[PDB]
Amino acid sequence: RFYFMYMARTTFQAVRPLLAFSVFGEVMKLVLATMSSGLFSFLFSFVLAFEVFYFFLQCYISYTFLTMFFTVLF
Amino acid sequence: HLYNVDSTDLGSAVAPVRSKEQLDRVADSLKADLNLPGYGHIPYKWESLRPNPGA
Ligand SMILES: CCCCCCCCCCCCCCCCCC(=O)OC[C@H](COP(=O)([O-])OCC(O)COP(=O)([O-])OC[C@@H](COC(=O)CCCCCCCCCCCCCCCCC)OC(=O)CCCCCCCCCCCCCCCCC)OC(=O)CCCCCCCCCCCCCCCCC
Ligand SMILES: CCCCCCCCCCCCCCCCCC(=O)OC[C@H](COP(=O)([O-])OCC[N+](C)(C)C)OC(=O)CCCCCCCCCCCCCCCCC
Repeated sequence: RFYFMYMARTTFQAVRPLLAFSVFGEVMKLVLATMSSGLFSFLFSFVLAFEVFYFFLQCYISYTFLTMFFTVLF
Repeated sequence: HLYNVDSTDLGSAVAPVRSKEQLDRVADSLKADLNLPGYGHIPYKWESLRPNPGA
């Protein structure tokens, strides 16, 4: 069972950035497709920037957990 | 029997008085009698902070 647990954890930590980049991207794309005015767009630019920062945070977390999971003593 | 009427009262001898309430009443009655799904629908509205651009 430990092998299954480990592979699950590894795959989750590996796909975390892909999710942050793809599904939240689809949400942003829905919003872009639906919005027309200028005030809402001005306010949504900051959401896009926050998504940038969140993607970088997820990438850092994944890097940390992956260097923990792929570190061998011998 | 010579006239096309249901009763003997042919209405008032003076025209109505202008009234927002009477106008709204008549408009609502006409809308109900027509029963048209699509009245008041606005497919495109000029984008503006004002609710009704122009009017
Ligand atoms: C660098 C130069 C300076 C740049 C800054 C200049 C812009 C300053 C304005 C900033 C404020 C913007 C408002 C933001 C809040 C959200 C609202 C909104 O934006 O919607 C407006 C509009 C969209 O409106 P909408 O979608 O129809 O929806 C609502 C309506 O807008 C509105 O609803 P409505 O229709 O009911 O309102 C009707 C009425 C409402 O307004 C009025 O009734 C009257 C308003 C006038 C007020 C007059 C001032 C009052 C003075 C009083 C004091 C008098 C005495 C003192 C003064 C004496 C004078 C000597 O009319 C208006 O809406 C007027 C809006 C004017 C829009 C701005 C026009 C400028 C376009 C950009 C020019 C770019 C120049 C070249 C830049 C070069 C850069 C390299 O979008 C924009 O205007 C975009 C502004 C973008 C600014 C860009 C700045 C440059 C950045 C460059 C980026 C690089 C890429 C660019 C591509 C090209 C690259 C080369
Ligand atoms: C033990 C090992 C640990 C490994 C950890 C792995 C976790 C991090 C993995 C994330 C990889 C994501 C990279 C692919 C996504 C970008 C694709 C791309 O390049 O688009 C074409 C881009 C953008 O092109 P474009 O948008 O201008 O127009 C064309 C785009 N296409 C072709 C897609 C239509 O090409 C470029 O010109 C980019 C040049 C600028 C540099 C951009 C790279 C920085 C941004 C990504 C950083 C991600 C790593 C962060 C690591 C943080 C660690 C602390």
